[PDB]
This record gives sequence, C-alpha cells and structure tokens, in this order.
Amino acid sequence: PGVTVKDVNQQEFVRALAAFLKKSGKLKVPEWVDTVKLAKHKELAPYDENWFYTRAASTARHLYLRGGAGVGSMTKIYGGRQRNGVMPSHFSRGSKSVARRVLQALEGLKMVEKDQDGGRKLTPQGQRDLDRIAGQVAAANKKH
Amino acid sequence: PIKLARVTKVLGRTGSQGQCTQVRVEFMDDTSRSIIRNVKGPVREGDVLTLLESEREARRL
Amino acid sequence: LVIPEKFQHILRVLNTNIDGRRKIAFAITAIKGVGRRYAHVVLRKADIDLTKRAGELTEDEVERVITIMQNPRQYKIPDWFLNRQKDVKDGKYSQVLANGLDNKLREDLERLKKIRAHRGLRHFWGL
Amino acid sequence: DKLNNLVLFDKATYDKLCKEVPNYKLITPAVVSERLKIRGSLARAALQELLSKGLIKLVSKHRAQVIYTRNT
Amino acid sequence: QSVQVFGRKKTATAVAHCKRGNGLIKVNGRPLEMIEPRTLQYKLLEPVLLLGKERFAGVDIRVRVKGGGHVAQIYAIRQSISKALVAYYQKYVDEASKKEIKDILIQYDRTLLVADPRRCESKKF
Amino acid sequence: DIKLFGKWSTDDVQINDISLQDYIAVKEKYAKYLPHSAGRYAAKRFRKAQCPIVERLTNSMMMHGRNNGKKLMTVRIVKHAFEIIHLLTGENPLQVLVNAIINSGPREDSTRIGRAGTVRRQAVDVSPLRRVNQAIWLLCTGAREAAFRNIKTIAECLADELINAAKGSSNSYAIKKKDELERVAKSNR
Amino acid sequence: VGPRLSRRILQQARQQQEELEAERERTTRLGP
Amino acid sequence: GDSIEEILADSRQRSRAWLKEDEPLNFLDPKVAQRVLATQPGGFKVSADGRLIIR
RNA sequence: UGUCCUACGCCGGCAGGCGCGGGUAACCCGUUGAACCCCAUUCGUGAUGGGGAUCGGGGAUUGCAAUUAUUCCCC
Repeated sequence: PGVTVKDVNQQEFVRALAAFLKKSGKLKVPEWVDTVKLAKHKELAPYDENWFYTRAASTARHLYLRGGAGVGSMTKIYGGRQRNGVMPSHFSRGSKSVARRVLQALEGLKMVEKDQDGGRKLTPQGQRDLDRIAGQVAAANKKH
Repeated sequence: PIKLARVTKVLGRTGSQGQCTQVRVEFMDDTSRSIIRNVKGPVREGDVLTLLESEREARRL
Repeated sequence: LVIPEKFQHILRVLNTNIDGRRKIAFAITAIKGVGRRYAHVVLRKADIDLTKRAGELTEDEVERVITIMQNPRQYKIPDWFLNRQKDVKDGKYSQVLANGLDNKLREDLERLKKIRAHRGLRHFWGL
Repeated sequence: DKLNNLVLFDKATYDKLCKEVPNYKLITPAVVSERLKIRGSLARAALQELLSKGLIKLVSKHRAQVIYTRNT
Repeated sequence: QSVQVFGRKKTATAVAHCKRGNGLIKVNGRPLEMIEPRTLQYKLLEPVLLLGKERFAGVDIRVRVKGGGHVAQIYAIRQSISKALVAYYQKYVDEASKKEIKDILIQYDRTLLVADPRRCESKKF
Repeated sequence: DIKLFGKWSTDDVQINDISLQDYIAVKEKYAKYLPHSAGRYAAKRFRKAQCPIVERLTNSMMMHGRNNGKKLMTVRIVKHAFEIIHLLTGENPLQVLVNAIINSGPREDSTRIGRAGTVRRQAVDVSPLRRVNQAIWLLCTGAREAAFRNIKTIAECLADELINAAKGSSNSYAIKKKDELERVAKSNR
Repeated sequence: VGPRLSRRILQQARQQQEELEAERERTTRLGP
Repeated sequence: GDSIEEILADSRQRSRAWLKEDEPLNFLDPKVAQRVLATQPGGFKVSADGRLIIR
C-alpha cells in the first residue's frame, strides 16, 4: 500500500529531495562548488548555486533505480553533446571529480554504501528515507 | 458567377510534361450540360470542382 | 519592478563604457579581457545576485567587483583560471583586462619580432 | 528601424499596464512586449507579478509558451 | 488464470502479462501517467478512454519494454496492452465481448492489434 | 465522446464547401485524440485525403531543415495555437481551420507551356485535393515567414494566420498568394 | 516476426515470467 | 525424411527463432509452441502429341 | 570491434596520472544509462548570451623528434 519512488513524478522528487538534503545540512560541500563546470562540454557555470544538492539528489535517485554504479557510470549518465567548433558534435562524459565527490558525500551521510560487486549502492537508511520523502511528495501532489 | 460541377470520366494526362489532366465535367444544377476541362492536380471520378467562368471548353492535342 | 531613481545607463569601468541595460554577468563580459565565465565567477565571489540588472548597482558593489577583478588570487579565484599564468618576463599569475591586454600583446609581438623567430617575422609579413 | 524596448518600468508605462493589461482577451509575453515596448524578460516578470495578485488567469504553461486570459 | 502477449514497433518490443486484479496498470514498474513523454500521453490511454475504466476494473497488467525510441516504445506499450486485453477476453471471458472489443479497436486504429511492418532499409554495394 | 486534446469537440464542425467535403476529414470516424498517428498514408494515391486535417497541418509544420522530424514540437505548436485561437475568437478552432483552408485554396491556377522560345501561361482548374494541399502549404508558409525574427512565437503567428484566413482578410499571406494566383489565372484565360 | 526481434521478445518474456515467479551463506559444513 | 518433396529433391544459426502473427499470441498458452518455428518459413521440350522428349 | 576494449578505487577543476580486476568474447566493457527529443530556468530582435574563425598565455598526452602550432584541456 505504501507509495514507491517509481510511482512519483521524478522532477518534483529531485526538487524535494534536494530541498531535504539542503535542510539536513550534513552534506560535505567542496570548496570549489562555485568555480567548476560540470563537464568539458559545458560552456557556463550552472545558475542554480545549490547545484551540489540537486546533483546529489539525482545521484541518490539513480542509485535507487539502478544500483552498482560507479564513478564512470555517473560520468556516462550526465554526459552530453559537445559542440566541437565548426566540427561535428560528439558525445562527451561528465567530469569524474564531481561524480566522485557527490558519491563520497552521500556515503558520508550514511545514505550510500559500497558493495562487493562494484561501486556504490543504497543503504536501508537510504531506501526508507527515499520512500518517506516520496510519500511526502505523493501526499503533496496526488492528494491535492 | 461561381459554378460547381462533378467529374464524370477522366480522359487522360495532357500537357507537355503531363502536368494537366483533360477530363469530362458535368454540372449538378442542370445535369444536361457536358464540357471538357483541363485541371492541375490528382483527379478521379466523383470529384466535384469549382469553375470560375463556365463557358469555354479546354483544348489540347 | 519599476526604474529606481539612481539607474545609471552607461558606466565607466576601466576606461570602458558599460551598457547598464544589460545583465551584470554580461555587462562585465562587455569589458575586454573578461568573458562570460570569468564574469560569472567574479560576480559570484562578490556575493551578488545574478538575476539583478547592472545599471542600478550602487557604487560599493561596483568597487568591490573591481577590487576582485584586478585582484583575483586574493579572493580564492583559482590559479588555472587566469589569462596570463606564467608571464615570460616576471612569472606571476595575473589577469590583465583593459589596456594591459592590448599592451602585453604588443610587446609579445615585439619580442617575437626582435628575436627574428618564424612566428613574429611571419605575422609582421602578414601586414 | 532598431527596436528600443525598455528594460525597467517607467511610471507612465507601469500605470497604463496596471490599468490596461487585465483586459486584452490575449495575455502573452510577446504581445505585451510588442504593444508596450518592453523587453521580453521584464514583460514575463510583470506577467507572473500580475498573476501573483490574482488579476490574471493562467490557462496553460510551457517552457516555450505560457498563455493567460482575463478573470471575467 | 493469466496470459502473456507482445507488441512491437520498429525495434521497440513490449511484453505484457495480464492477470486478475483491481485495475493497476504498470509499465516498467511505473504508471501510464508517468511514462516519459506527456505529449503522446493520450496515445497511452487510448484503450482506457475507448473501452472505459469499468472494463479495466478487474484486471492487472504488467509490461516490460525494451528497445526502440520514446515514440516506438509508446506504440509497443499500447499494442501490448490491447493485445493482452483481447487475449484475456478470448481465453477466459465470453467470445462475443471479445468480438465487440476487437471490432472497436479495429475501426478506431487498425495498428492496435497488428504490428506495423516498417523498418529501416539496408544499404547495398 | 472522442475529443481532440481531451477538450475539442468535432460534432459541431461543418464544411461550407461541397468541393472539399470528401477531402477534409474531420468527423466522427476521423475524430482522434492526437494529431500523431504514424500511419502509412502515402503508400497509395488519394490515401492522404482520409488523414485528419490537423495531422496534415502538423506534418506540414515540419519544414526547413532543422525542424524535420520534430513532430512532438509541432503538436505542441498546434495545441498552443488552438488554445490561442479559442481564447481570441471564443469559437472552436477546428471550424476556424476548416474555414481558413476553404478560403485559402486556389480555385484557378496557371500552367507554364511552351514550344520554342514562346513560354506562356494557360489557365486550368485546381482539383479539390490540390486545393487542400496548397491551402495547408500556404498557411504553414505564412506562419513561418510571419514570425522568423521577432518576439512573436510560432504558435501566435500560426493562430493569427488561421484566424485571418478564416475571416478572408487581406492581411494573411495565404489569402494574398491565392489572390495573386487567381488574378494571374484570370489574366491568362 | 524474424530472428532478432523474436529473440529479444522471447528473452523479455522469459525474464518477465521469472520475475513474476520470484515474487544466505553456502553450506560449508555438510552435516546438520 | 519420407516426405515426397524431400525425396524428389535435386540432390548461432540454430538459435534463430520465428514467431507468427489471427489471435494475439499467448506465451502462457500450452499450445504456443506451434506458433514458434525453428526454421525459415516459406526442363524438356514437349512434342506435338504431348509426350516428353528424353535424351 | 577488442590483447588493446575497459569495469572499479584514489588524486586533480579539466585534459589526464597511480593501482588492482574482467575479456581470444552473445560470459567483460554492456540491462552498450548516445544525441536529437521531453520538462523546467535565463536570454528578447540587438552582427546580441546567435556565430565561431584567427590570435596571446599556461597545463597534459603519443612518440627517437611536435619548430611551420600532431592532438586534447583552461582562460
């Protein structure tokens, strides 16, 4: 009977989860959170200055949906199209350092833990926290 | 005056490049008049056409 | 909202005219030697809202932006972010904006000419 | 010739929009931009500002096109 | 009692499993009001909006979709759902009900029970 | 009831031209939820006359290179244009589109002929299917050439073009093109 | 259908049947 | 084997499968294996009398 | 397609370095998490946040060797 993450709109889920992680205040924000482009195919810095919270929320959601992912999988996932000048565009992965830092910060929250078969996955704390905030979002959207 | 008339039978593709169609055309208000017209576009039997000036008949070899 | 009573249509920054009817992160980009990315980081280091227009900044924020502009390293702007990192004559991490860029290009080309390397001779044969 | 749409509201423009916009039978950033000589960002921001006061009815919203109408 | 059918577009293939239920309809664990393009949302709900929710009130369907693109996946989803319903009312409910269902599904959209035989052409030397 | 976009009723839609009744397919058999159907509508001659006319307009918005294949963009444009049309005139946009097509189709055109150096124009009649085709094409061209470099969205210019073509006013691009085509065909009897 | 599409469809159906049928330390010491 | 066409004949790969699509295919039907195939589906002169000429 | 394809961990902001595994292959990269597309934000008809050429500086990688810029990254 409990509403699942998969039963909830994903963008509102990411927004509410980022708000929750900013409210908790236990995330280890790096010093260079202001002075970095998220990948080499970007051109400007993100306007949303709390981009670390949204990226961590998206990473937690992705590791819920498909666990066992490492840093390279996160670089593949947030990769995009690089416009190579007057040359044809190509696909370029995301920056490895941002993926490593969001993974290690979510791990320091006790939200995310390593596994024997590979990279990172969710804790039971992570699963029930996502279920609780998904219940909150479903109450705020479906019941209104 | 604006006139309306049904296609009865298509005579065949006409024009230098086959861009027109010569066709048998009869009115609905008086189903006695019967004229030859040439048209641009795909036509079949049962199509009805809007004729601006319904006096002269089309003529192409 | 509406116009404030102190909206400055044209600013005079580093002997450069700045159109006040523009966003601040691109009005700073209008200065030579500053692009979009460097303007964005210098305005974020000054703790200034980027939704807010350039032409009605007070003088204090303009002066603090300028003091970050000619002094990047003192405000945690990274070393790899600068225009001229290792200057050939006196190696120091610097950021020349208005007249320093034009000048330093001029003596760069002059140094290339005076040693008669291929690049200087070719570029001054180009005109 | 060259358009000279305004970037922040003048007094007369603000007054005439606050007494003329909630009855156009078409409220969209483009049309208010072209009939008030307003750059599109300021016209947009004025439109959610007027929606905040309840004077303007939204009928659909998109990342490319948001469209309004009068209340009654 | 339960059935399992498939539907397809160019390379997008969906498999639908149909069982007794209460009217919970799922693709990849998600509801049909959650599958990514809302612009083609009515393409998902077409058997629902034609056949009514009362005829979906006693059935649970679960669809696993893989391949293709977004539009092709949606078309495979709706084809699999319609074929699953046709199969259920053929195997375990009376024949005549399946007759009017299959009929109205045909004169609305003929592709709801037969695949489109269109695929990318090869290039030869 | 089947309604376009979950809102738009097709029962009150009527065609005022007897020539275009069998070639404008908006009725209870052709009433669809969406203008996206992906049917094999050009594999045989005269098949595309049975297409819903909103789907024909949607397929004809996918023009000029960059917009090729972007059908979800064009159904978004069609939806927003229909909302703008309704919120402007207060009447159903399907009837507005039908009237715009009826007033937009050229009834008499010209054909370039020649034997050697003598190139002339011969007046011919236009079939109803080609009437529908040139009406749709001229409406799309009018909207596209109308906006292209201004604050006006493609949806607003498209809505204005269908509204002014249903009225028959001379401000529309399609009406002006039809007028000059009929004037040339009348001067080349 | 053809070989490749049918192969993918068969694998999808098999996996779906298995995951509908779905819903510790290995015995190092042999004796009870 | 003993079929007429095989006897009267002019005399990775094995994992390829063909479905057939009629009613919708029920994978849970006990008789579905009939609709799943394992292989690909699908000189003389006559005289005036009509007798053939052999040489 | 692959004994150069690469998973994973650490460092760096990025090119990239270090270690430890799999793959002679429908077994590993790889449930090939691709781009257009969809959603939301900013931009407002302005050679402009469109367009990217040509240039100045710095870092890295492949090679006996990069100068007449091998290539990649940042400003």
